[PDB]
Amino acid sequence: KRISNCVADYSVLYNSASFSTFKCYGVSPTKLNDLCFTNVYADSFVIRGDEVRQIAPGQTGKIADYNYKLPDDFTGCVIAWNSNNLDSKVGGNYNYLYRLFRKSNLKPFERDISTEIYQAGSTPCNGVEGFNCYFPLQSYGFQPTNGVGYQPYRVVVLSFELLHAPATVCGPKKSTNLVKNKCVNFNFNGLTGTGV
Amino acid sequence: QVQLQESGPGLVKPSETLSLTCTVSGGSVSSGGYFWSWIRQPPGKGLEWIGCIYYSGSTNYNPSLKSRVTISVDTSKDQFSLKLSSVTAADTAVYYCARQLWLRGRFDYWGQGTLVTVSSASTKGPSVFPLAPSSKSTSGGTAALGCLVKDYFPEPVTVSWNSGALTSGVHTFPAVLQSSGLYSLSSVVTVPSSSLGTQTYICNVNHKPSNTKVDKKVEPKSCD
Amino acid sequence: QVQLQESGPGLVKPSETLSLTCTVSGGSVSSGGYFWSWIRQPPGKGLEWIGCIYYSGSTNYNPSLKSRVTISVDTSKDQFSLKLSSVTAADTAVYYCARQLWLRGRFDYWGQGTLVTVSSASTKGPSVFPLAPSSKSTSGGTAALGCLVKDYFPEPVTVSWNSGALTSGVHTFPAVLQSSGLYSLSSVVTVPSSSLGTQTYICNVNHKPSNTKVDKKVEPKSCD
Amino acid sequence: NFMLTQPHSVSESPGKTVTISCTGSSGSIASNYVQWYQQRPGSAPTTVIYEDNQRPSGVPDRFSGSIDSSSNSASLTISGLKTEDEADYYCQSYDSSNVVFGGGTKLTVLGQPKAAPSVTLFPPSSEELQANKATLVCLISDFYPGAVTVAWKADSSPVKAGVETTTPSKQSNNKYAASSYLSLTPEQWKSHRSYSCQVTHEGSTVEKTVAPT
Amino acid sequence: NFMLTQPHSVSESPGKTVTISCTGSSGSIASNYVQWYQQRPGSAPTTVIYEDNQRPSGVPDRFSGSIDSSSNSASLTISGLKTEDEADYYCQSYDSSNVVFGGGTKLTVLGQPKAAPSVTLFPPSSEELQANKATLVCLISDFYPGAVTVAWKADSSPVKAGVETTTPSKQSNNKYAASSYLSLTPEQWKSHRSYSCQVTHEGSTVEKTVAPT
Repeated sequence: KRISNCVADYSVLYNSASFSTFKCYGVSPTKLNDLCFTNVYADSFVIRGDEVRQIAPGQTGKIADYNYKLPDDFTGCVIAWNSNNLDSKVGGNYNYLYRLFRKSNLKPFERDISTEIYQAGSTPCNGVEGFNCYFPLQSYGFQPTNGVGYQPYRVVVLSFELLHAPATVCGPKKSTNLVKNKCVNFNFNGLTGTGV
Repeated sequence: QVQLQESGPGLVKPSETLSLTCTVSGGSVSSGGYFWSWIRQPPGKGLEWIGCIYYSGSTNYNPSLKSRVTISVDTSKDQFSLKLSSVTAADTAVYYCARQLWLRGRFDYWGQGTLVTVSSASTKGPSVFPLAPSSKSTSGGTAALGCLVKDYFPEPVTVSWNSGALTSGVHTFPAVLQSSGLYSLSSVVTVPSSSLGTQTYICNVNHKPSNTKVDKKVEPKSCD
Repeated sequence: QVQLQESGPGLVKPSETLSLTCTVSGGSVSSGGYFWSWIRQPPGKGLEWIGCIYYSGSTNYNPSLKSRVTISVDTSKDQFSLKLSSVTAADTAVYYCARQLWLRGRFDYWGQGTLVTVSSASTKGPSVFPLAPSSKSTSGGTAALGCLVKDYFPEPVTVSWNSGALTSGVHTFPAVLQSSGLYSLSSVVTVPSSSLGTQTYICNVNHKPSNTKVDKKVEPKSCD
Repeated sequence: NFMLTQPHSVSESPGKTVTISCTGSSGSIASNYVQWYQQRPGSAPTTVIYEDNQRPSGVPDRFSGSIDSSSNSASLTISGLKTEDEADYYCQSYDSSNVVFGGGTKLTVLGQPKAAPSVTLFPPSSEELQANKATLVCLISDFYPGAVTVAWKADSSPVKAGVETTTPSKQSNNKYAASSYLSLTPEQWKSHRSYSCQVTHEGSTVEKTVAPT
Repeated sequence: NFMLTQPHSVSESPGKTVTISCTGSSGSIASNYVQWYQQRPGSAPTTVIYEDNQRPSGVPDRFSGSIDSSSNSASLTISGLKTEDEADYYCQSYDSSNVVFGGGTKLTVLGQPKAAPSVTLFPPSSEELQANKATLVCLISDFYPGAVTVAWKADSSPVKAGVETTTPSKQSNNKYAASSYLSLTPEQWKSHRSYSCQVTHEGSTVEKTVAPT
C-alpha cells in the first residue's frame, strides 16, 4: 500500500490499547508526528506468534531471510496484534501460506512468488515432487485452541522513503496564527515567499 | 518546565478508602493527548505499577490490583486523584504519581514520593534529659553535646537545635525498642570546645501524637 | 508392594481446621528410611508442595504455607495425618499423599487424589426430583429420562444409575451457579422407549459435601 | 525466591520431536535434581524421568531429558508423539529444603462428527410441586459445534427470569452436551397453557413443548 | 503472567564494565520496549535509558543497552563505574495493557575505610536523677564500615539489662552513625565508682570512662 496526498495522524494509531507488540526503530516514537517524509509504504502480512521476534534488522532464520529481508538502514515501523478470533477457525483450517525453501538469499524489499520446486541434488525431476525435489510452500499451524506462541498476528510494516520530493504526507500544524500587513514568510504549498 | 506535587494524608488506616491526589503545575492535563499513571514502591522492594489513565474515561489496572483502584481526573483543577479500597498492612509503599507520554515507553518526569504507612493509635508522654558535656566528653578541639529522648510512644519525634538554626554536625539517630515496649533515641551536635561556656544550646523535642513540646537547655556539667 | 490411601472428609469450612489422614497398607512407616510428603493441586493449576515429614519429628514446610501446616506421624496405626489451620476459599485443591523416595528426588508412588472444596456459607442439602418421561420426551425409537439436582451446596455431586449398572448413555452435566448462591445440575440417560414401563429406573445422588444419600425412582408421567 | 519457569501451552503433531523446557530463576538448574511428572486428567501423577537422564522401568525410551546449565534451563525431549501422551508435565526442584514445582506444560495432539442436538423436555414433578417449587429442564445433547443458544417460552412470551443454562461439555462419543433449567413457581406453571424450549443449533431450530397434565 | 527476571545484587570494582540482565518469562523482550530506571535511595526515580539503544540527554555515554531476543534477556552494559552510580536498577515492560517492572538490581558501593569513631560519653543528668531514673548514652559517629560492637563496662558489675544499642545509619558526609543506651537505677549509678563504654571497630578499641561528679 502507498500513502500519498493524505494527511496522517498517528495518535489514533497508538491509543487503541489493543496491540500486543510494537517495534518502531529509526525514529523516536514520540516525535514522528512532527517530522515528515515523502512516501509511507504499508506492507501487511500474517505470521505466527513465535516468528514476531525474527522481524528485526540483523536477524537470521527461516522466514525473514526468505520472504521479507530487513536491511540495516531500516526506518520502518512494525505493528502487530492478536486476531485469533477472526484469522483462524475450527476444523484445522489455516488459509495462509509461507515459503521455506530457496536456492539463495534475496535482496530486501523484494517479493518472491515463484512456485518452482526447489531442487536439492543434481538430478532434475522435471517439475514433480521427486527425490531431492521438495515443494517450497508449506502449511500453517493456526488453531483457535492453541496457546499464545503460535497465534495469528497481523504484522504491518510502515516504512519511510528518503528522496527529493515535497512532503505530501505530513503531520504539521493545521493552522498557525494569521498575520497581515507585515513582511512575513509563508509556505502556501507552492512557494517560500517573504512579503506582506 | 512542569512539575508534579502530591498531596493527601500520608498515613493510612486499615480497611478504609485511601485518598491521594497529585497536582500538576506548569502545564495542562487535557492538552497534548497526555497520559497519567500511579506507581508505588515498598521500602526495600521493586517498583509496582498500579494503573494508568487518560484525560478521558479510558483507564487500565493491574490484575493484582484489579477492582480496587479508582482513579479520576478533573480538568478544572488540573490534577488527578487515586482512590484505593480495602487497604491492608502489605500496602505500605512510597507512592509516586507518574508523568509519562508513551504508554509503552518511559516515565520521564517523576514526582516526589509520599510515605504511606499504617497509622498507630496508642500514645505515651515523652521525656527529655540533657547531656552535659565535660572535659572527658571532647576528643581534641571539638566537643559533643545533645539531648536524650527516652520513654515515648509512638513514633516519630522531631528534634531541632536552636529552632533549626544549627544544622551542621546535627545527627538524628533512628529509634530502637527498649526492654519493655517503649522507645528511646538521642540527638547531638558537634561544636568546638571554645564555644561551650559562651554559647547557649537548646534542643527542641516535639511529640505530635502526645501534643508535648519540650525545650531543654544544654549546659556543661557542674561538679557537686 | 505398598499403597497409600487417603481418608477424612472432603469438606472443610473456612477459618476452620482440616483433618486428612493418609493410611498405609503393605508396608511399615518406620522401616525403609524414606519420607512422607503432602502435595496439593488446584483444578487447572500446577502441583504445589505443602510439606514433608520423617517418621521422627523432623518437619519442613513451604514458606508460603509456613505456620499453618501441622503434620504428625503415629507408628502404631501405620499412617500419618496433616492438619491445616485458617483455610480459605483459595485452598480448593486435590490433595495427594506420596512416599518421598529421595528428599530431592521423585515420589515413586502417588495415592489417589481426594477433592477438597472450601466456600463461605452453610452447607445445604440437595433436593432430588424425578424427571418423568412421556410422549413429548421421545424423538423416534428412543426416549430420555433423568433426575434433577437443585439447590445444593457445595460441589461436587455424583449420580449413578442402578447402583452403577447403567453407564451407557449416562450424561452428567457440570454444575452452574443459580441466581441465589446454590448450584444446580442433572444427570440423564438415553433409553429405548420399549422398556419404559417394564424396567425400573433409580438414580443414586451422593452429596458428601452435604451428606444425605437420596434414592429417587424414575417412572413415566401419569396424567392427573 | 526460586521458581521453575515452564511453558504453559505446547502443541505438536504426532510422530515428530518436541522439546519442553524448565528454566530456573535464581538457582542454577544443575544445583539440584529435576524430576518430570506426567499426570493424566483426573488421575494421580506418574514419574517419567529421574536424575535428569535416567528413565524409570516402565516408561518408554522416548522420555529423554537434557540439562542446559548455561541457560539455567532443564529440557525434556519427546519423540514420537502419540495419543496417550496428552497429559500435564511438571518439573520439580528442591532448592534448599523447600520443594518447588514447575508451572505446567500440557501436551496437545496435532474426523469430528457434526450432528444436530437431541432435545428433551421434562415437566416439573409432583413431588417438587408438593415442596412449593417448580423447575423446567431442557436437554441439549449429541451436537457439534459447542455453540447453542436457549430461549424459554411461556406459550408465546419469552422467559428470561430464573433461566439457568450450562456450557457445552464434550461427551464420550466426541459430541457435546448441555442443559437449561427454568426455575418457576407452582402458580406460574399452571398459569400458562403450555411451556416450550427452543434449542437452535447450526441455524436449525428444534422445539419441544410441555403442558400441565 | 509475564514478568521481568532481574538479578538482586551485582558488585564490581570501579573503572570496569558490568552487564545487568532483565529476563522475560513468557513474552519476548523484542515484543515491547524496555525502559531502565536509576534511583537514588530516598528520592524519585530517573530514567537512565529508553528505546533500548539511545540515551536521554543528561546521562553520560557509558549507559548502553543491548537486546538479544534469542535468550529473552534485556541487557544493560555499564562501563567506568563511579561513586554516584550506586543505585537500584529496574527494567520496565508493557506486556498487554499492563506495565510490568523488574525485580531490581541494587548496584553496590564502588577507597580508604573512613574509620574515625567519635566515642563520646555523657553521665546521667541531675534532672533525670530527680525523676528516679538514670541512663548512660554511648555515641559513635563518623565510622566505617558500619559494623561495631558495644559492651557496657564498669567497676564491680554494671547492670546487664537496659543495654540498648542502635544499628549504624548513614550520615550526611557518607559516614555512619550509631548509639548505645544503658538504663540504670540511680542507686547503682553511685554504687560503682566509674562506668566505661568501649567500642571495638576494625580491631582498634576507643574507650572513655565516666564518673559521678
